[PDB]
Amino acid sequence: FVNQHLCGSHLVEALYLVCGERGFFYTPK
Amino acid sequence: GIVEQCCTSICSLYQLENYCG
Repeated sequence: FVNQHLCGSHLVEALYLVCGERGFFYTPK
Repeated sequence: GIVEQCCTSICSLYQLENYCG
């Protein structure tokens, strides 16, 4: 589900699912 | 950053994991 254009809340949702307990940092710049 | 690699271009699992903790 990660090999597409992921924008906005969809990208943040992807990071949440992929990273899990590791957490993540979201920096759109 | 992540937007240029995953939103304006097609994302990858490798790119997403670059931002995990």
